[PDB]
Amino acid sequence: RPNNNTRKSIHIGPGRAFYTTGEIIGDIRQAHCNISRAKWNDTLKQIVIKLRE
Amino acid sequence: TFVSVAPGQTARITCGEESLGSRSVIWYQQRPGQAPSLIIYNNNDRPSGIPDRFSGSPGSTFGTTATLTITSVEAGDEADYYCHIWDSRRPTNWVFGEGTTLIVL
Amino acid sequence: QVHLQESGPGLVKPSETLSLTCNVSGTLVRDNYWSWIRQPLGKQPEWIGYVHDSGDTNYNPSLKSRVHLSLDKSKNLVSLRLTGVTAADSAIYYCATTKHGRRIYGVVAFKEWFTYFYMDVWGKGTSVTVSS
Ligand SMILES: *[C@@H]1O[C@H](CO)[C@@H](O[C@@H]2O[C@H](CO)[C@@H](O[C@@H]3O[C@H](CO[C@H]4O[C@H](CO)[C@@H](O)[C@H](O[C@H]5O[C@H](CO)[C@@H](O)[C@H](O)[C@@H]5O)[C@@H]4O)[C@@H](O)[C@H](O[C@H]4O[C@H](CO)[C@@H](O)[C@H](O)[C@@H]4O)[C@@H]3O)[C@H](O)[C@H]2NC(C)=O)[C@H](O)[C@H]1NC(C)=O
Ligand SMILES: *[C@@H]1O[C@H](CO)[C@@H](O[C@@H]2O[C@H](CO)[C@@H](O)[C@H](O)[C@H]2NC(C)=O)[C@H](O)[C@H]1NC(C)=O
Ligand SMILES: *[C@@H]1O[C@H](CO)[C@@H](O)[C@H](O)[C@H]1NC(C)=O
Ligand SMILES: *[C@@H]1O[C@H](CO)[C@@H](O)[C@H](O)[C@H]1NC(C)=O
Repeated sequence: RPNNNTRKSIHIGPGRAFYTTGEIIGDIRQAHCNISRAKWNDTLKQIVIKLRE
Repeated sequence: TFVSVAPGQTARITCGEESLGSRSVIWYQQRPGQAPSLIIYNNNDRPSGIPDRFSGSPGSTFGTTATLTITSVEAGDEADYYCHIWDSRRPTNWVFGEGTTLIVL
Repeated sequence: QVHLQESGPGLVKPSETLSLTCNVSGTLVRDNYWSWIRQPLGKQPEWIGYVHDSGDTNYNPSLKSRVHLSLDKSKNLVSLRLTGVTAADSAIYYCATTKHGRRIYGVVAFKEWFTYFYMDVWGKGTSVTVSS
C-alpha cells in the first residue's frame, strides 16, 4: 500500500483519542496486487480438467 | 539571492521551494544580453556538448530543495540561473523560478 | 543545424492583434513540437504553450481566450496571434524548439505518470513594444 502515511492524533474527550492520517509524505499512488502470469491461467486449466468430470 | 565565490572553487545554488513530491528540475544559464540554454534535465542528465563539471542534486530526499553544484567555477560562468519545477503533487508551473546571481571574484 | 529567426512589427498599438513569424530552417515543422516564450524585462521568462499539427496542443489558462497558434506547412514557419494586448505585454518573444519527455514513477498503467517538456534549440528573439 504505497503512500507513506504519517501519524496524527486528534483529541476527542476524557482519556481518549482518534488516530487518523494527517498528510501523505512523498508521491501519492494506489493499492494494487500482482498475480504472475503463466501461473494463474495455467492453474485455471487445472481447475477445468477436474471440472470436466 | 547573491552568491560570492573565488575562481576555481565549488559553488552551490539553491532554487525553488521545499520538495513535496517527485521532482524533475530543469536548469538554465542566461548570459547578460543573451538567451538561456539547456543545462540540466532529469536533475542530473545533460545533452552532448558540455562537460561533467555541472552537477545537480537528485529529487529523491523529500523535504529538501533542488540544488545546483558547480565545481571549479571560472570567470565565464558568471550568468543568471533560473530553475524550473515539475512536481507530481504541485500543478505544472507556467512561470520560471526566482533567479540566483553568482559573483566570481 | 536548426536555425530560427523571428520577425514582427516592433511597435504595436493597444487593443490590436499582434502577429509573429518564426522562420524555420534545417528541419520540418511537422515532426517537432513548437512553443513560444514571452520574457519581461528584468523578470523571469513566461511560458505560453506548445502546439503541434496532430492536435496535442494546450494553452495557458490565464491567456487561453486571447491566443491563437497556427502552422504554415507550405512556407515552413510558425505564427502566433494575440488579441487585446495591454501594457503588461511589453516583453520579448521567443520561438524555440520543444521535445517531450516521459517520467514513469509507479505503475505504467492506472494513469499515474506525468509528461514534461523542455526546450532544446532557441531563437535569437525579437523585441515587441506596446505603446499608444
Ligand atoms: C507488480 O507490483 C510492483 C509493486 O509491488 C510494481 O512495481 C513497479 O514497477 C514499475 C516499473 O513498471 C516501477 O517504476 C520504476 O520506477 C523507478 C523509480 O526510480 C526513481 O525513484 C527512485 C526512488 O525514489 C530513485 O532512487 C531513482 O533515482 C535514479 O534516477 C535518478 C534520475 O531520475 C538519478 O538521479 C539517481 O541517481 C538514480 O539513478 C529514480 O528517480 C524508475 O527508475 C524506473 O524507470 C525505468 O524506466 C526507465 C525508462 O525506460 C529506465 O531508464 C529505467 O532504468 C527503469 O528501467 C521505473 O519507472 C515502480 O517503481 C514499481 N513500484 C514499486 C512499489 O516497486 C509492478 O509494476 C507490478 N507489475 C509487475 C509486472 O512487476
Ligand atoms: C487540508 O486542509 C487544511 C485546511 O484546514 C490545509 O491547510 C492546513 O491547515 C492546518 C490547520 O490550520 C495547518 O496546520 C496546516 O499548516 C495547513 N497546511 C498548509 C500547507 O499550510 C491543508 O494544507 C490541506 N491539506 C493537507 C494535506 O493537510
Ligand atoms: C517514509 O517517510 C519517512 C518520514 O516520515 C521517511 O523516514 C521514510 O524513509 C519514508 N519511506 C519511504 C519508503 O518513502
Ligand atoms: C498462459 O499464460 C502464459 C504467459 O504468457 C502464455 O504463454 C500461455 O500461452 C497462456 N496459456 C493459455 C492457455 O492462455
